[PDB]
Amino acid sequence: ARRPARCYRYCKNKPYPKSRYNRAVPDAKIRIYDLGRKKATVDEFPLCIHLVSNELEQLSSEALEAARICANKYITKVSGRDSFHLRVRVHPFHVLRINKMQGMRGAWGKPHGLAARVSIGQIIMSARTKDSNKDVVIEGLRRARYKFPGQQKIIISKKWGFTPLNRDEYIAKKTNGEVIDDGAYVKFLSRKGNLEANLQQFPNYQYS
Amino acid sequence: MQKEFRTSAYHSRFQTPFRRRQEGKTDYYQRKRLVTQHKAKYNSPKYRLVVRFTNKDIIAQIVSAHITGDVVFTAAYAHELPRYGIKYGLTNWSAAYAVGLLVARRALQKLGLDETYTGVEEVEGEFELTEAVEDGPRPFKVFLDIGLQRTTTGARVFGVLKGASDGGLYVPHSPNRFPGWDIEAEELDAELLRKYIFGGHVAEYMEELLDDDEEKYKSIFKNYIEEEIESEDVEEIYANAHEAIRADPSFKPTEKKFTKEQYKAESKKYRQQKLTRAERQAKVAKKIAEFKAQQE
Amino acid sequence: KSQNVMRELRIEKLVLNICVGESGDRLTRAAKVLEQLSGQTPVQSKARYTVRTFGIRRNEKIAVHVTVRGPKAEEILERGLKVKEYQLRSKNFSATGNFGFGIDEHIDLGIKYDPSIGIYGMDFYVVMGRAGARVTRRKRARSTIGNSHKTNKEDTIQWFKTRYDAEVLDK
Amino acid sequence: GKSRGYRSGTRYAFQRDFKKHGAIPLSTYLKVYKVGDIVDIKANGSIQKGMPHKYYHGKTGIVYNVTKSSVGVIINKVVGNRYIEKRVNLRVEHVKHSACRQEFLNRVKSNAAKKREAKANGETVYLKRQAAKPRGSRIISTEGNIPQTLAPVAYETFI
Amino acid sequence: KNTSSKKSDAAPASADPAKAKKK
RNA sequence: GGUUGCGGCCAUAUCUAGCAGAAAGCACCGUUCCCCGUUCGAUCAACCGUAGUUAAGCUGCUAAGAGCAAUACCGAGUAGUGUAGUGGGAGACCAUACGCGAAACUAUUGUGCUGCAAUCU
RNA sequence: CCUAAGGGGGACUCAUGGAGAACAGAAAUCUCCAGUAGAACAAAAGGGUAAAAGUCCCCUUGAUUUUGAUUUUCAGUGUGAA
RNA sequence: GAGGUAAAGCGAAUGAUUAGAAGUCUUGGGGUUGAAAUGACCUUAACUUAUUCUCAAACUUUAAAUAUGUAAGAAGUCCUUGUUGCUUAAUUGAACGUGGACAAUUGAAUGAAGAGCUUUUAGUGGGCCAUUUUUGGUAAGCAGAACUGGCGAUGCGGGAUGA
Ligand SMILES: [Mg+2]
Ligand SMILES: [Mg+2]
Ligand SMILES: [Mg+2]
Ligand SMILES: [Mg+2]
Ligand SMILES: [Mg+2]
Ligand SMILES: [Mg+2]
Ligand SMILES: [Mg+2]
Ligand SMILES: [Mg+2]
Ligand SMILES: [Mg+2]
Ligand SMILES: [Mg+2]
Ligand SMILES: [Mg+2]
Ligand SMILES: [Mg+2]
Ligand SMILES: [Mg+2]
Ligand SMILES: [Mg+2]
Ligand SMILES: [Mg+2]
Ligand SMILES: [Mg+2]
Ligand SMILES: [Mg+2]
Ligand SMILES: [Mg+2]
Ligand SMILES: [Mg+2]
Ligand SMILES: [Mg+2]
Ligand SMILES: [Mg+2]
Ligand SMILES: [Mg+2]
Ligand SMILES: [Mg+2]
Ligand SMILES: [Mg+2]
Ligand SMILES: [Mg+2]
Ligand SMILES: [Mg+2]
Ligand SMILES: [Mg+2]
Ligand SMILES: [Mg+2]
Ligand SMILES: [Mg+2]
Ligand SMILES: [Mg+2]
Ligand SMILES: [Mg+2]
Ligand SMILES: [Mg+2]
Ligand SMILES: [Mg+2]
Ligand SMILES: [Mg+2]
Ligand SMILES: [Mg+2]
Ligand SMILES: [Mg+2]
Ligand SMILES: [Mg+2]
Ligand SMILES: [Mg+2]
Ligand SMILES: [Mg+2]
Ligand SMILES: [Mg+2]
Ligand SMILES: [Mg+2]
Ligand SMILES: [Mg+2]
Ligand SMILES: [Mg+2]
Ligand SMILES: [Mg+2]
Ligand SMILES: [Mg+2]
Ligand SMILES: [Mg+2]
Ligand SMILES: [Mg+2]
Ligand SMILES: [Mg+2]
Ligand SMILES: [Mg+2]
Ligand SMILES: [Mg+2]
Ligand SMILES: [Mg+2]
Ligand SMILES: [Mg+2]
Ligand SMILES: [Mg+2]
Ligand SMILES: [Mg+2]
Ligand SMILES: [Mg+2]
Ligand SMILES: [Mg+2]
Ligand SMILES: [Mg+2]
Ligand SMILES: [Mg+2]
Repeated sequence: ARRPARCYRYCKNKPYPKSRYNRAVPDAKIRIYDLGRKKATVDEFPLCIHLVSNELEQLSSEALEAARICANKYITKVSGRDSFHLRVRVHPFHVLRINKMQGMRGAWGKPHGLAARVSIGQIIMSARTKDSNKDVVIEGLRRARYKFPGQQKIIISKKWGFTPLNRDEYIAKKTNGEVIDDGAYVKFLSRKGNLEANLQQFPNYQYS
Repeated sequence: MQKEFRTSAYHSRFQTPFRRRQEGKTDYYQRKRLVTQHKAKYNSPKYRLVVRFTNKDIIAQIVSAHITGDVVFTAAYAHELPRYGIKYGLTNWSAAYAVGLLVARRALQKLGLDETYTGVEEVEGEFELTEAVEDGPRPFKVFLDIGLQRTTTGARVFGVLKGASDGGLYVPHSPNRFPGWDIEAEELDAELLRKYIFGGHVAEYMEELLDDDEEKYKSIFKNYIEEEIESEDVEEIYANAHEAIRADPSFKPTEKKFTKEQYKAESKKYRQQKLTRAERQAKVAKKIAEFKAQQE
Repeated sequence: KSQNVMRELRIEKLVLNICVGESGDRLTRAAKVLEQLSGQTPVQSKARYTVRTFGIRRNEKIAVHVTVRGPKAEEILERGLKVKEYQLRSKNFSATGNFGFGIDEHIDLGIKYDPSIGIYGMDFYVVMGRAGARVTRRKRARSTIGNSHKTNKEDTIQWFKTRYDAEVLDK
Repeated sequence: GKSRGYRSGTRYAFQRDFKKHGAIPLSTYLKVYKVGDIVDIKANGSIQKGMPHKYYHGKTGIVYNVTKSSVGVIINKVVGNRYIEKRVNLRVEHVKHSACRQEFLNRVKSNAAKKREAKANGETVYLKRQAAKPRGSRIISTEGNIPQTLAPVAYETFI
Repeated sequence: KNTSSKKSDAAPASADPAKAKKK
């Protein structure tokens, strides 16, 4: 049925997504991209760890699902199901084609599967958790690394959770009343726009 | 729960129309068709008879268009008519005829085509076009620009049309939009058109209303009452005015009670002037501090 | 000044609709009723599309409606409010300051009954507006109406209650 | 099946500019073109009559004929190993005066003005244009600008 | 007599969206 | 300088919400015999300028306003790319050399200018 | 495929949403507001189009005559089309 | 001047796409079996609002590099006024002109075994390869395109050997 992944490792073709032009495309094997306690607030999980690609490469949806399952199982087994929030950061949108399923005449293939095209330095998986659960979460991703082809690095983020602010700028913006909760994420204060709405949204804003 | 429509992306992608189309004042389709000149006549301009009606005034201008903006050749307003003897009804169909005749005569005076191209000196209401003179310059050709105003048989713009044509200007036109055109029998009843030229409909309304409602006649026709002007002497008011218009069609500007600088200084006293950046920053700071009272 | 003369509410137009579901003689008799009430020739509306459930087809003449303005509109409006015994609901007023109601028999208005004509129900809608709405309806220099000059539900409700000594319910 | 029609591949070339669709500003119809004028060609997609072929979109040429609503422009097109003279009839909506004339015609005037002024002063002036030359010697003051020492920075990850 | 003129352009409609049953 | 008519460029002019507007102008406004057009003098047509009003239009000001426009020890000489090597690497790809060089982001500033004619406290 | 779905002129503004009106409901008709086109333009798609090129109305035959020049494909031949 | 590919974008249009949060009178359902009031409550699911992860050969505001059109003068610029059946309301213009002024820095660089022109005829009309761009295909010493340079048609030194 499915060929070995070595047949589709490299980005040789242009992106071939689902569209009005190809319709009989199967579904990706990965459907869930957020795991663990995804409803946790930003302040609960300060530590972020990324699995980063060191390859310009294609990762199949099957591999994404397998690595996701491996990491989730390990981390919930070792630290509990509520100790982390895992996010898969690459979505397989590129359709691979198969020909045989005569010869080279009329060889345009049929949709066969899905793969995500990743670049060098692109984040594949991100895990926000507490500091004390560092060694656990790292060991979960290192196992997940085995399900992928190519080279990946486990990098501890400088930032607070999934925010774009460093772990010091977040604390500064937190004690200054510039951050409010938004469920699993936060909203930051803007010095542009309607002044009244901005003031209403951030009552604890120590203005200078 | 419906989606809010007026998003920031809606404003970002909005393409504003031409400034004078968004004002709803210029029909640029008709303007393009009127103004554009044959490219092999190069710099010879097309001349427009701009005819505009306000609630109180009739404006008739002869205009040619250029890249830096339109340039007025001559202009006749309805408020110039009191100089010629017409003081009331400055928006009649007949006032429109008088303004058209005045602008035609004034333009011909400016050009020097007075003795040549006198026009229709004996207005009998017959349809007629200004014919060129043999062995001489062609009559000043002008095209009618009625703007956004609807084309109806009997409209006031065609009073200015007929006046300008009778004033010696060559303006190509047809008579099926004049008052008095029988659409069923496609011929012009020139008697009714001549009636309309000399205020006949207004005089007939005066006569018909006077014996049917004296109080309404007293309110509608006040100025006539204090001038003791009846219907029977309406015609002379135009006929003399015609003559006077032909005697001296030159433009006489109103003597100004104040100088340009005095007018500018007087107007400059009102109308608020924009706040400095520091002032509005202080306003913002005050609004932030004054928002502190509703912390609950 | 909120107490300005030109801010006076007054009726813009009254539109009378009879949406008989079919075409032919019945629609003709509804048009006869409308021409009788208003004294003006009404206009027939065609179906925009076909619905089998309602038994109508596209471009089949379904409804008939007429627009009346001036004193006759006022007379017809109070004649119809008499049938409603001067008691509407708060739900009868739109957010744009217009209101409407629907009678069920056209002989209750005070016109002669004919066995050939029969009885038709009728739909009444009144378009409210202050002076200066011509800005939004004229050809040249069309613009919009300022917020204070706009007609809304509360002003129309208060004006109707004041001018007719009627009650506006809300059940 | 191959397709090779008149306006093939002009999906973006013949598009109006973003937020610039609709009516034509009337300076386009007020410009005056004379035989010998240099004009840029840019097809307006909203006027389909007198429209240039996709080859002439973006080309510049000489006016040779003036008609009621159009000008004839001479273009030299490469056909193999030589040029062929092409004569294209274009409505003035697809035409604009070339701005290369106004720079050279001003330099002619400036040279004429400079020549007479040096002639007026009984001196000489050189009118040939020059390419940019290497710069001369110079002295760098260090009051307030004492050199600051930089070093290459170590590698860091910011994710 | 007089009849309403088609201000709209949905010539090949013959039905309309949003008109969904069970709604 | 304001206003009107006609404009050029075609949002620094648009959009939302408030407030203000002397003079003139513009406007709403009053009426239906007449030309004319309507289911409807609402639009369009005509008459009066007479009975009223700046309420609206229009104009100006206000807004850590949206949008738009402009600028830059902003990001960033980053991404990309022309050219080169018997460079590295199993490969994917990467570094270097001589050149060219973004977009987003960030911050700040601005919010119509102007031509012809007429008119005005 | 089309005597209009060609040509001219005029008036109007589409898809859609909200708030309202007897029977009437998710869908009948009427009203106002919003509405940069999110519709429609014979047909496949792309481009183009808003006081229009879209919808409706009025009048029409320029879908006519004589032949040259030019653009595309190009050999700078033909044919088609413009 | 033209361009719409690389890059970039999606809290910008179109299309695809992960996750919560706060709200609404068509909530889509379950329970409280509320005596029944559709009027609350617990819940999931819809939408709306401000956010969030990720994308496009047949998406796009923006937008390169390389490549591309035209110009850089004496056949030029300016002044005056001759011709016409064309054009203008014209004594206005259009085109072609008479007469006059501007002299070698006569209007960028670099090169130029000089530039331009004509006639006639051979062979060929199976191609292939390398770098880079690139399509189908799992790939191919496979098949097919773009630009250039080569082999073919070519010996000589190197790569042992090899178009
Ligand atoms: Mg491929
Ligand atoms: Mg799988
Ligand atoms: Mg690995
Ligand atoms: Mg018109
Ligand atoms: Mg039925
Ligand atoms: Mg095919
Ligand atoms: Mg093809
Ligand atoms: Mg373009
Ligand atoms: Mg055609
Ligand atoms: Mg052509
Ligand atoms: Mg010299
Ligand atoms: Mg249709
Ligand atoms: Mg000033
Ligand atoms: Mg614009
Ligand atoms: Mg006043
Ligand atoms: Mg009226
Ligand atoms: Mg009128
Ligand atoms: Mg006002
Ligand atoms: Mg006011
Ligand atoms: Mg701003
Ligand atoms: Mg802003
Ligand atoms: Mg490179
Ligand atoms: Mg070596
Ligand atoms: Mg470099
Ligand atoms: Mg058509
Ligand atoms: Mg037609
Ligand atoms: Mg037509
Ligand atoms: Mg039209
Ligand atoms: Mg034919
Ligand atoms: Mg062929
Ligand atoms: Mg040929
Ligand atoms: Mg040929
Ligand atoms: Mg041919
Ligand atoms: Mg041919
Ligand atoms: Mg392309
Ligand atoms: Mg790309
Ligand atoms: Mg890309
Ligand atoms: Mg971008
Ligand atoms: Mg339940
Ligand atoms: Mg002369
Ligand atoms: Mg000479
Ligand atoms: Mg140079
Ligand atoms: Mg030869
Ligand atoms: Mg030969
Ligand atoms: Mg040969
Ligand atoms: Mg041969
Ligand atoms: Mg041979
Ligand atoms: Mg072979
Ligand atoms: Mg052979
Ligand atoms: Mg290489
Ligand atoms: Mg190389
Ligand atoms: Mg090959
Ligand atoms: Mg080679
Ligand atoms: Mg051989
Ligand atoms: Mg060799
Ligand atoms: Mg050797
Ligand atoms: Mg060798
Ligand atoms: Mg070897």
